[PDB]
Amino acid sequence: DRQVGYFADNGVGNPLAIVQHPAGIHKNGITYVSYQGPKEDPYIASYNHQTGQWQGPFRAGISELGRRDGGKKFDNNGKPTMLIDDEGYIHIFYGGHGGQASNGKNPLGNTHHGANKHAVSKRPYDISQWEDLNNITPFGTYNQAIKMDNGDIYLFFRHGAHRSDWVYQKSVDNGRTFASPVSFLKHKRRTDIDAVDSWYAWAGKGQGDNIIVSYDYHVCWDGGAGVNGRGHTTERHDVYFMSFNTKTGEWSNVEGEKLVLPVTREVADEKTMAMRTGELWTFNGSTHLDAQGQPHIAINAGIDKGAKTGGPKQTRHVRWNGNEWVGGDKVIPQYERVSRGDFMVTDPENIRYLTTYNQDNDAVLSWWQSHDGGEHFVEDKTVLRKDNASFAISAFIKDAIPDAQMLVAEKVSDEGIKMYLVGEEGAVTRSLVDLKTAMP
Ligand SMILES: C[C@@H]1O[C@@H](O)[C@H](O)[C@H](OS(=O)(=O)O)[C@H]1O[C@@H]1O[C@H](C(=O)O)[C@@H](O[C@@H]2O[C@@H](C)[C@H](O[C@@H]3OC(C(=O)O)=C[C@H](O)[C@H]3O)[C@@H](OS(=O)(=O)O)[C@H]2O)[C@H](O)[C@H]1O
Ligand SMILES: [Cl-]
Ligand SMILES: [K+]
Ligand SMILES: [Zn+2]
Repeated sequence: DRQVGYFADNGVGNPLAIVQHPAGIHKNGITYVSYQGPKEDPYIASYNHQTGQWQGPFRAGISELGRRDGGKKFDNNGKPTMLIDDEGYIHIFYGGHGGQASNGKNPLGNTHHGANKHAVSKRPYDISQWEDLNNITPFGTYNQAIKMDNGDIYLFFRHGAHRSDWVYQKSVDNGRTFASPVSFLKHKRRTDIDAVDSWYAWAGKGQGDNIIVSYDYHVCWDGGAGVNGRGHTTERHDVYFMSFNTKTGEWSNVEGEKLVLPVTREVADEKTMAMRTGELWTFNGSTHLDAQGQPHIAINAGIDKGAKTGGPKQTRHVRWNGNEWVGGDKVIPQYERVSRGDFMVTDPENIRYLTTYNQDNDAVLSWWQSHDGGEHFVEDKTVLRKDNASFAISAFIKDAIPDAQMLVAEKVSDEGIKMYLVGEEGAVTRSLVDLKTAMP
């Protein structure tokens, strides 16, 4: 037997992403981790930090996205999101890419395929057996699950495919019943161009009873519209910020001005814009408050090179300094390829990304540190590096301890993808004999 760096070897497509978060959660010395496995089904494992023993991975549910007739080989937009409720049941949200006509008429957007799903562990703190609840709307993409101190659960998602509002559904009974969706970002026809307002949001905990939300805007072009009829692309621009007080129900911008829901593009441009990116195309990151309560934002952006996705995009850091939004500088200086990363912030000046990037054909995951509020980052220790690969990463694990902070997927082909749990220094190893016994 020997220790290997990966805890599973069956990921497919993009098995992780920052937008489906938490992908893993730490509680009482156990780190729970989830990712997308064969047929895009959600898999979950756990690591017991005191005993050194892994459990799983176990399949938590059955995704429609892995059983489509044709189309893209892997969809990936329904990789799993995790939450542990106040009774210890583990919830997995997964499988949605906006539903389809068989689920009903989507009242808050359009559809594509794959009904959004909700599984729960049969017993508290036991990841081995699962049951379907599917008590949320099937018209969902991009699950983001937040539990407040009183146990209330907010599930944020897009209520359909591109041309849909973003919403949350709230549960006060540990995820067993959800209230109807509440729209907080509006999709609608533009009155100036042949496009629909569309959005991508990242919601996470703020301080107290606040939830904070960063988002970029998608210019959702009609077919044949746009410059020289380029049609529908992934064109996205800019980044915005607002806050949600879960005690009062009210939303506000960084200055505390209250917003009427759902927020339209026109109000967002007036009230919640954080950083314009000009002609640069964006891919959203995440947001976190510093120790003075001021929001920091990771936003990826890059030059449009004419591709359907524009071109490669690099992570940039933005922050509220108490009076104005500042920043926009790249985390990795002079880098022009693809980078992604999540960050931690303490004092407003002190920001650390764990970021992935490529050097030649190799994948790198390393820490980058700023002490000047995000204008300059310097690379510190490398946590994982793999030749002839690229990394998909999770957001930082909820309540992470130093040994287990982020999940990584070593993309080589689009199946058989090795899955890693990494900490300050490197991977949380698993016995190979144990892994082979457990797989799948
Ligand atoms: C649901 C949409 O239905 C139709 O309108 C159409 O098929 C559309 O495709 S599109 O014209 O290319 O936009 C469908 O949209 C896809 O699903 C997503 C959605 O918003 O519904 C989108 O995916 C996000 O953005 C992608 C760029 C990303 O894809 C990864 O990253 C890149 C890249 O940066 O070049 C390329 C690969 O597609 C993939 O590695 C998605 O990530 S995921 O983990 O694969 O899910 C996701 O973040 C997007 O609009 C379409 O892919
Ligand atoms: Cl990119
Ligand atoms: K990502
Ligand atoms: Zn679109």
